[PDB]
This record gives sequence, structure tokens and C-alpha cells, in this order.
Amino acid sequence: RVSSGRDLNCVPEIADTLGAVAKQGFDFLCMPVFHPRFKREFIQEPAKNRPGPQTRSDLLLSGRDWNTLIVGKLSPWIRPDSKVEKIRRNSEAAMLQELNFGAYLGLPAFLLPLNQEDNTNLARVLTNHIHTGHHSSMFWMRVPLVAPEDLRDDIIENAPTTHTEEYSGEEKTWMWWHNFRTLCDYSKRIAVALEIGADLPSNHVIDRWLGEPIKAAILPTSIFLTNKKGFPVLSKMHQRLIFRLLKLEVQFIITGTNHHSEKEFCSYLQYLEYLSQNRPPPNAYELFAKGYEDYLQSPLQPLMDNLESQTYEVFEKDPIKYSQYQQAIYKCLLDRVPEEEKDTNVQVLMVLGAGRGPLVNASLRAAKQADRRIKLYAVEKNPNAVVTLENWQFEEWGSQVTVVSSDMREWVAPEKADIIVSELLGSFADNELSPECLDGAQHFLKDDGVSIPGEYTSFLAPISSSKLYNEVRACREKDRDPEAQFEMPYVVRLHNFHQLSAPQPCFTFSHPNRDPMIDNNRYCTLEFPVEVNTVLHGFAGYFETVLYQDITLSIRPETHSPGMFSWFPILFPIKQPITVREGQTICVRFWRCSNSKKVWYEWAVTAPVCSAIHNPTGRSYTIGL
Amino acid sequence: NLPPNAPACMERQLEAARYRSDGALLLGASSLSGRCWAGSLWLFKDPCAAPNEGFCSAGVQTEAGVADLTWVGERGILVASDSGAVELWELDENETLIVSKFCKYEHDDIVSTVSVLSSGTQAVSGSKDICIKVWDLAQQVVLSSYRAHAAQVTCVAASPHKDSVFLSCSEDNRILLWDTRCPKPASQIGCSAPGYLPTSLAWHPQQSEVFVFGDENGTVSLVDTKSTSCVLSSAVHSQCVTGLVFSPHSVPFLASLSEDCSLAVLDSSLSELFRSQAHRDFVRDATWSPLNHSLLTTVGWDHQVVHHVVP
Ligand SMILES: Nc1nc2cc(C[C@@H]3CC[C@@]4(O)[C@@H]3C[C@@H](n3cc(F)c5c(N)ncnc53)[C@@H]4O)cc(F)c2cc1F
Repeated sequence: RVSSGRDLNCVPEIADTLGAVAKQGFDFLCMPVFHPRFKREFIQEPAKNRPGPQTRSDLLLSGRDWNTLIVGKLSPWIRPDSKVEKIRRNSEAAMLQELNFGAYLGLPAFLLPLNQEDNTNLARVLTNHIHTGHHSSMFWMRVPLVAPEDLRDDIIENAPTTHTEEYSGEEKTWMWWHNFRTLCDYSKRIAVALEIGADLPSNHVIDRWLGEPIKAAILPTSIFLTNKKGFPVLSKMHQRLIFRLLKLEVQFIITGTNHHSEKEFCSYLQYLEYLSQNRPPPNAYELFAKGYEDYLQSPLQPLMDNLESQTYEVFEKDPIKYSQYQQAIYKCLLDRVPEEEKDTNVQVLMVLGAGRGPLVNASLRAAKQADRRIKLYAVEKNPNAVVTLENWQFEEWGSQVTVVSSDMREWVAPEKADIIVSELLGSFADNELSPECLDGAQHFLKDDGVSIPGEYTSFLAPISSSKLYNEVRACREKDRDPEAQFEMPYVVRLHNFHQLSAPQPCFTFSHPNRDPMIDNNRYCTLEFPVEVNTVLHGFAGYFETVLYQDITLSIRPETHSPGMFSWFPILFPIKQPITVREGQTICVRFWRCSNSKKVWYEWAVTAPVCSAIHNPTGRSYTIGL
Repeated sequence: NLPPNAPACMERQLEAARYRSDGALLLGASSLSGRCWAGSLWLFKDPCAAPNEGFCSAGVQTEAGVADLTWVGERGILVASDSGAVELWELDENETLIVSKFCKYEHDDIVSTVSVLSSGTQAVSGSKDICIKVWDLAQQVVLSSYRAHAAQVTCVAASPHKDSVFLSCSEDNRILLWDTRCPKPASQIGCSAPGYLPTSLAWHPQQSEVFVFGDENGTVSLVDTKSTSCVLSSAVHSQCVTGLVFSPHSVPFLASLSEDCSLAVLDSSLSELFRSQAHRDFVRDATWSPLNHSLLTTVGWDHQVVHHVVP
């Protein structure tokens, strides 16, 4: 279903108009709080002392109706950035009067236009209104995809329209919004009310609004086409943008008079509900990811902290992940012991970090499939998780599985293992300390021993998201550094964002580590080519892992394992947003630092401009050993 | 006693005042504040009776507020409504009732300005939706829809004797001279410097190539379409010039309306001759009497109908 609203600049009777738009199927109504032609004077007499009321009474609608159904609208004559000082001063007082009346009514949203380049004084008055009392009210900035000057009819003889291609000039309305929100210091109360024109601009202009806080999409009746039956429809390119906006869960607003006189106003909404029902249904990943879209989570630390029972339950409800692990052991058993040794040779399996026993059960199913003899060792450091393993061992597994309640780095094994199985990987592969754990465990692995996984690589990609940057900015906590939130990674289902370049490999680890002097510390320099004008907010982290031979698991968008949803992408943000031009290259430097007690990540941007080294000495973020 | 169909109360904010050839005064009032936000049409065969409701000739109430009004012959009345529709209201045979001929919702936003062309069969309209539409009053349809400006269309003025020529100004700092006979009808004209935004337009009733325009700063300028460079300009008002109206004299006098609550009368050299501060609110529309050319009637948002004696 689509949450819709009706935009009207003419309301004679508030009770009759709201009742009429509700009958058409509109969830809300965008209407003016004061008459759009009623120009008010605040300085010069006798126009200053005009007899009241200044507008209609608040008693006309109930408190609930103002809080949910009415969306405010700023008067068109209010021009705080006018060249005339008299209009500039009067518009300031009128803007405050209208915004304070909207806060008085308790409206959920208020519309303000961005129809020109200079909106500095408009930003000054709005920022001052937000800092005058603590409120949750939203402010939708009415900004079009194409400026009205760039979509005008070529009918002026002496002043013709510019037919030449202007890459930066075509994205001018995005700069109007960007300058406005920067002046307002990225306020969470300020969102985008994107107006769609009759003719859509180039794909790069539409891509500028990716990662931007769009809460409303304005669709005029003039942009709608007419089919053979007479119903209002849209072009295939216009439909593509509707499906893109539906994913962001925006509120579609209909403006302008009915041009399809044979049909009612509900016909425009009937087509939007039709597109919402005829869109591709959410897959196994898309249904699980619901609710966690752009929701920041702290990366799990299973070594330092003992995880809850429900955290293991979420880990277990992934069939694709453990099906691959089962196939990896099944392929390894046949390669290690042949058909002639299927009853005389028994392979020593060691599940390092057993948890509740999903890999232990997967090792048993792999042995039945390959028809080979196995001896399991279920090692686990969490005593609470060991309670589940020992109850599983007594009731079902039997003497075949040996439950060990110890750390893999401190445990002394009675015999050497042929295969070591583990699931110590996180969103950034080695972020949950998989190398350090297996380095102090590979001593009890045989000289020809195999590790599952045997290899893993992390991947980084530059991203643009003003929504996620503001989400990280709001993660400021007391009794710590006021900028510590930017110097730490986050496991997040990245939704409202834009991938600026293809993911490149960052850090790689192989098990067993045959190196004489094993060093898990790393330094990587990545050069990302950017073919778009954008603003860098952070770096998305992914991972690829080789369990055994061709059997792999991946969260990288290009090679993502279908149906797998155990790991959401990781996010490494930056303290200050970096402006990146078309053709420029983003250079990021990533470090994997460590000592005897902790492991951490350090990162810094060196091109186009330099950024500060984030998380130095692990001051804001550390993964304890 | 008030005529039938006419409402008991007239809307406070008076927007338009237009004199008919016989001497009858046409009034356009709008309710900008209070519970109801609609408009009304009024006719006065006795101009001194206004703004009294129980002393009019004909009265009716429109669904929405009246932004602009213009006479269509001797019975037709063209309405620029907030609903986005350009209405036409015809006066009956007895001239006691105002009946609706057509109400076509073509503009996506508030229709702020209307002007009937020389023949009286076609009319032009400017709205906040940035569009300018050419209407056919007989067929009740739009002949041509133009989007030449970049901001809201402030004023549209049809030439005195040319059916193809009309002026248009907008908040995009453009003054366009139109000619439907051209493949590209619009043509950007004005002064050498961009200056302040144009608000009002007035064609000269004797000179078909000369016109006057008022800006948002209160300055009134005399412009020639051939020279495309402003020769004479004077700072008449302290606030935005609402409208400009010429007298029916052989040597016409220029009446200047503004938001500074004052009305001024200027000569050919734009020099002040008469000034009145009788209005307590924004002076919206001025109209010269066809019977007494030295008489000028003005209306404002203070519900006042002031009859001025121009010397
Ligand atoms: N991001 C994700 N991480 C996952 C992590 C796990 C491994 C679990 C976590 C809890 C656990 O029981 C087990 C591993 C154990 N573990 C950790 C050590 F460093 C350790 C050690 N040194 N000795 C013995 N056991 C150890 C740890 O206590 C399981 C998954 F299904 C995951 C899915 C994810 F999406």
C-alpha cells in the first residue's frame, strides 16, 4: 500500500476539503496554514495594525487531525533572500509567524520551497526556529529534479534555451539542497520533498539524490500521460523512478488540478497503488532485512563477550551458510580418505568455536553423505553455550562428539586433528578476530591438516549517504570523546546509500599460516575511480571466504551467496564529509593494528583531499584479545 | 433591501474595481482570513452606494477567492480564481443576477492575473504555476499554453488594439513582449540593468509601442518597445507597485497602486500631481469614471470604496 497526500494551494472550507480528499483515498493533506495571497506587514503603518484574525481558528479540526492529517505550507510571497531590504525583513517575521503557528498546531511536517540558488537567510530563519524549543516536527524542502529555468519552453526569440550538455549545470538543484542542509548543520528535522518534472533529467542527475534524506515525492497531474481507455498513466522511465522511490518508503504527494475530467482524483492514486502491487516481491534476504534498513548496530565481539541464547538462534536460522559448510567437509573427507580406507581410517574433526553445535551437526551429516568414519571435538569458551553442547552430547550425539569447555588458544589437545572447522568470521571477515584465534590453535593441527575456512578476503567500497552520516553523528554519548562515534565500524543493512566505486580487496588471511614469523598486522592502499559528482560519508565493508576449494560464502554485492542473510555489511565512517568531483579518485589507507591485549582498525582518506587518521592507537574502538 | 441570490455580507478584502462604459461599478471581493476562504462578485449601478451590501444591483458568491478581475464586453465577467480555474460569469437580461457561464480548471496553481484581448473573443491568464494560457471565451477552451517564465507570473496585460500582442511579467525578472503570429512569441525587454523584480504592467491607450511598469521597490518606469532601454523612471512608492491604470483623457494621467497604503497620480513625465493616504490597507485596484474623467475609484483590504477628485 502507498501512503499518499494531496497538495492544494486553495482551501475554502477546511472541514469540507479534508473530507473530500479522505474520500478520494489520501492519507494526508498538504495545505497553507495562512492564505497564500494574504501578504502581511510587520513594520510600516497603517498596514502593520491590520485588524485580526490573521488566519482560520485551530478549533476547526481536532488535535489528532492536525498531528496526522495536515502538512503545513509556507506562503509563496515569503522571500527571506530577496534583494529588497523591506521584503527581506517582512519575510523573516512572516516565516517565523507561519512556522510557530505550525508548531502551535503540532503538524507532523511543514513545506518550504528551494526554487533558487541563494537560500542562506531562509536557512538562518529555519535553523533559529529549530533551536527555539525542543520539537520532533519535520520540515520538507520542496526541491525539483529539474530547475523551472532548465525545463521552460523554447519560445523566447532573443533568449533561447541552452541546448549544449552541462554535466554540473544539470545537477544545480542538488547543490541548492546541499548548501541549505550544510548551513542548517545536517538537522535530522530537515528532509527532501523531491518534485518530479514532465521530462526526466539524465540518470546522473537522478543518482545525485541517492543517499539523501527523501521523505516525500511530489508528482504533478501534468506529468501523467493518457492511455486508450482514458486512465492517467506514466512513462517506462517515470515508472523506474517510482519503483526506486517505493524502496525508500517515501510518501507520494499529488499536486495540480484534474486534467483527466472524465475520471476522478482517485484515478492518479489508483495507478500508484497498481505499481506498488505489480513491483517485484521481497526475496529471502529482502524480507529478513525489513526493519534493519539503515539501522546502526555495534559489531559483535564473541571472544570478549559471551553471546545470548537468542543471538545463537538468529545464527542458526540461515540454511545456505551451514549447507555450504556441510558440502566443504563432505568434499574434504573424500579427498583425505579413499573408498578402500572408508572403514579402517577415522578422520579427527575439531569444531573450534562450536556454539550450540550447528557445525558439529553439519560435520555429522557430511560424514553420512561421504560414508566416512569421523571423531568430533566440540571446543567452546562460552560456558553458557557449553550447557547446550553437553545436553546435545548426552541426549543425541553420544561418545562420537567430545565437548571441550576451554579457549582454542589455551586448550591442550590429546591428539592432532586432520580437519579444523570454524565460523569465527564477521562482517569485515577478520573483525571478530578469526586469524588470532586460529594462529594459537593450528599447533594441534596435523602437518597435512586442512582448515575450514582456509582463506578469507575483506572488501571495501566508497559510499555516499547523508542519511547514514547523520545517523552516526546522532550516536554521540556522554563520558567519552564527542567524535568517537565516527572512529568505529557499524554492522548495518545499507539501504539509503550510493556505491561510488566497485569493491576492492582490503585484507587477506590464509589458514594454516605456514609463515615462520606470523604477523596479522596489515597496511593497504586502495584507489577508487569515481565517475560521478558526490560527497563521501564512509566506506562499506564486505567479505569473501573460501571454506574448501569451489565452496564459498560471500556478502560482496557482485558475488553475494543467494538466500544467505547471516552478515549485514559493515560501515567505516569519516568525521567530516569529503566533496568528490567527476573523474576524481578516492584514495583510502586502511591499517589492521594490534598488541598483546587488543586488535583495532585505523583508516584515513588521502585523495581528493586529506582526512584525519581515524581511531589512532584504538582510542575509540578496540577488539579485545 | 438586497437583490435575490446576493449574500447578506460582503468579503472584507476588496481585490478589484472596474467601471463599465455606462457608469456601473464592478467589484471583486475575497475572504483571505476567517473560517471560509471563498470569493464574491458584485455590481453597482450607483457607485456612491458601495461598499454597502443592501444597495447593490447584482451579487453572487464564487467557490474560491478572487485574485484578479476584468470586464468582458458589457455583461461577461472574467474571474482569476485561487482554485486554478479561469471563470466567466455573465450578467442576465434584467442585470439583477450574476450567472456562471464556464469554470475550467486548467492552471495547476492560483490564477493571479487575467486580461481580455482587443476583440473581446479571446483572453490571456497568468498563474503561480509559471504558465500563461490563451483562452477562447466562445469555445470555453485553451488555444495555447505557454511556459516561458521561470517563476510565478505576476501580471498579464493585453495590448489596446492588437489581438496577437500582450505583455507578461514574473518573479524571474523577465518582461516578455508577446506576438502569437511569431514561431517564438515571447521576447525579453526592459532596461539596461536587471534591477528589481517587475510587479505591474500598463499599456499606453494612445501609443501602441509605449508602456509603463512598476517594480517591487516602488519605482515606476516609462518603457518604449523599439528602444529596449528605459528612458524615464521615478521612485513613486516606498513599497511594491500593485497596479498601474491610465485615465480616459486625450493626454492620459497614470494612477499608481501600492502596498504602502497610498495612491499617486502622475503625468507624461511621471511627476507627482495628486496623492491620497485614505486607505488603511493595501490599495489593490483603481478605475477611472467614464462619465467624469476627473473621478478615480480605488479599493483596498480595509473594505473601503474611496472616490477621488483628480485635479
Ligand atoms: N557476525 C557473525 N558472527 C558469527 C560468529 C559465530 C561464532 C560463535 C559466536 C559465539 C561463539 O560461541 C562462537 C565462537 C566462540 N569463540 C570465539 C572465540 F574467539 C573463541 C575462542 N578463542 N575459543 C573458543 N570459542 C571461541 C564464541 O564464544 C557464529 C556465527 F553464526 C556468526 C554469524 C554472524 F553473522
